[PDB]
Amino acid sequence: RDHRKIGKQLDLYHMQEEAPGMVFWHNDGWTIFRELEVFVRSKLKEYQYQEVKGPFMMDRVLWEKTGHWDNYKDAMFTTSSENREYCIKPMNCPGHVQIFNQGLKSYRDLPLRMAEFGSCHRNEPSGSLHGLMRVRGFTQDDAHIFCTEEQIRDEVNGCIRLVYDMYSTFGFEKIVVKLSTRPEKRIGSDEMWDRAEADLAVALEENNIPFEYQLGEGAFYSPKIEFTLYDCLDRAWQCGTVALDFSLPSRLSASYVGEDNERKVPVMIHRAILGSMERFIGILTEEFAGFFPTWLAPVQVVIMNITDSQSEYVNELTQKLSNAGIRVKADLRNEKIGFKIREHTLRRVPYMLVCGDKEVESGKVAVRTRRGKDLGSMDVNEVIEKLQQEIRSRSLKQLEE
Amino acid sequence: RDHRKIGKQLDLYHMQEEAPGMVFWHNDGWTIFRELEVFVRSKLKEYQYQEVKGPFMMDRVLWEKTGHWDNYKDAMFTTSSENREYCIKPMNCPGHVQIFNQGLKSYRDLPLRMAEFGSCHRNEPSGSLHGLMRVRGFTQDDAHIFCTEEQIRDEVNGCIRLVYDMYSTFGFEKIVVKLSTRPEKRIGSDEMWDRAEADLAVALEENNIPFEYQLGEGAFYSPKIEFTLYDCLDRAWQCGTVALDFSLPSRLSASYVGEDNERKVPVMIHRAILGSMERFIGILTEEFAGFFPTWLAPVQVVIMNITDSQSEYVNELTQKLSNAGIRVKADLRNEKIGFKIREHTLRRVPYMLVCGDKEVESGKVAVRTRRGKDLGSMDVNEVIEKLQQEIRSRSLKQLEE
Ligand SMILES: [Zn+2]
Ligand SMILES: [Zn+2]
Repeated sequence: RDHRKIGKQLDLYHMQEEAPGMVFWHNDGWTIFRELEVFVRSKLKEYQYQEVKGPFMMDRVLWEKTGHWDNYKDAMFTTSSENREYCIKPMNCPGHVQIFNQGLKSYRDLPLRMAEFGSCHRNEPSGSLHGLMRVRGFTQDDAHIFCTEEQIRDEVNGCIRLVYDMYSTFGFEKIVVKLSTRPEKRIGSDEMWDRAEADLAVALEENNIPFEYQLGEGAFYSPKIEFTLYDCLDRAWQCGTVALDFSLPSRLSASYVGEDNERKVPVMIHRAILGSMERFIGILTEEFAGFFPTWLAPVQVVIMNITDSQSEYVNELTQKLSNAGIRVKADLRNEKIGFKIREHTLRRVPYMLVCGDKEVESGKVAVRTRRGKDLGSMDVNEVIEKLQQEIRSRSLKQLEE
Repeated sequence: RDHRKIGKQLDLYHMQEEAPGMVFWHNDGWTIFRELEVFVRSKLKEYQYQEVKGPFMMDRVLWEKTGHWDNYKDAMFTTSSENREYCIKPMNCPGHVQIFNQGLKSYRDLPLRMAEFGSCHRNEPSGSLHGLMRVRGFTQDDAHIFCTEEQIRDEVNGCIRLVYDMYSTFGFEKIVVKLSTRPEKRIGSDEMWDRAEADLAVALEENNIPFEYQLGEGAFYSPKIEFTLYDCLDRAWQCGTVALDFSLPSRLSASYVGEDNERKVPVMIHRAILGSMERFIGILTEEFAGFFPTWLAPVQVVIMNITDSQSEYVNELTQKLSNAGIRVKADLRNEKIGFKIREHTLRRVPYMLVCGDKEVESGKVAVRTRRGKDLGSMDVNEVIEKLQQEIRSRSLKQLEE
């Protein structure tokens, strides 16, 4: 159940010494990554977010103003051009404040939710790297909510709904929640931390979530709620984070015009459900042991043929299933039919369609799954509808499974 | 008509001094970018390309084995970690070969078409940076085809088909083709250079494409066909690129087992239709002067009420259209109906739905386009149905013109 072993077997990704801690996504692995984007983008529309894209490196003067430079200078990549030093972004927080700062905003623009699939780069030690779990180049499903102080409860409640909503799609139902409090090197007065810590504590209790206090483990700018999910091996994975930041928007001079026509600093809420999506794919690879659900499968259907008589019929089927929105390959190789079926069974292709002379003259197809489950002959349109339902619903279990 | 003024007016993007030549894509601009990605991915499916992803930095040693370091080392960014120098990738070619090298390849795996929306960073002088046309961080629609010598004539013909297929969607019909020959600073044998240059000219003749040679304007490793398009102002924009490479696969130790069971070095084709997608968005911005086709419009439909009586009926339509996959926004401000239409016309929204009490009872809408035309009262399901066809077909023309 090692993702590195399964990743090599299914041709999902690879890593090499020339880029330590950075992933070479192959076609099948990228399909999973992009399909996770589609699911996340589906939730961003449902929860009414904005998707933006910031630049990959910015001037060091920005990271000095946030205080990130004074704290994580060793963990950042630096580069220079025209006697100016730039940092490859390890976080999307300052980049989102820049977008919010363009054009005067009013209180009617809030709550303004801003998400991004930002690719970040942290200079982790090479000895600390392990597969997809600990990488240098990662992509966080970051988002920052700009809202007023009266809107904190409603925004955090929406974030908590999203944390459990997205985890339930993958089957993760056991979740442990912590609450990281102020550390010994922080910014912002005590009374700001007091109100921030109490805000997250109340929202956790109003959501009927039992939580423990991780004292001193919060970020230097905000206290955070940490969600830890458990896989089928009962292993704890810390993925979700929700923070309450009253300081960084002020340090970057973010302002909005309130109802009293007074300049006010907006509240910033950092949140990430999956965390590092590279790491989340590694968790899913081990959680399902390569048996990804149909909607996440790199190759959803393979249509083979027994002889060259059914070569035309398979091509007609591959075209039709593709137009229905199904990731389908056609295997017209010159091999034994038992050799083809085994290859795709090892590739964990959820469904494999076999076309003999009987299938062509009957207008049907024989279906077997990657589990050895044999479904027999089914009408072509019947199969298409069942795959469309299993993909739209993002169901975890297959047909007859 | 300058894309920077139109970009600021439509809230598409912005740039600042802290990131020279690097774009802050706002929400509406990023919607255009992603809609381009969807269109390109639709072409990748039709033309049967793979989509992969590579790391954003790699060891300087890898960039030295290709000669990329020798040619443009002043155009690269460099960063260091644990006494190892890494270069932020300005090209996606080395990353794809590393993916190709992983795993044993035979002749049966060719042609291997591998595409990527790679984020590149070139260290351009700040005096040359202009808007979106000249940037430091750009996203190319790169693709590399690994094929045998016999497959060259078909694979290059496939690229030429793709170039004219994609440009037809945007209405560009005046394409000017050049063939960049070898430069005086180059690598590879003369005999290899003549095979590649002659093959490109033959491929253009087979498609009945008039072209001129361009001496010395080719890459150090391959000759390339350069596609230049003309906008409605008759200005030449060089976007397309198809190169025939005999040099880099040999240098990066890429090989495939042939039919003779003897290892052979594959032929590489570098393909790029749109080029820099930030630059393409800028060209489209000036070509349409902000009147993006409905399939690219950040906000396709705006629904407005004449008074507070129609507030609820407007919201039902906003939800009904949103479920139909249309980018619909509701305008419920307390402003005269003429003021709303004038504002959203300046925002170049394709369609504007006005809802009076006559519309609430009849269940219909009043359609007004950004061109000042009036389409009268139409059934809501009829408006949705025709709007969907205009998007799925990526039609340049709007309704009733
Ligand atoms: Zn953040
Ligand atoms: Zn290339």
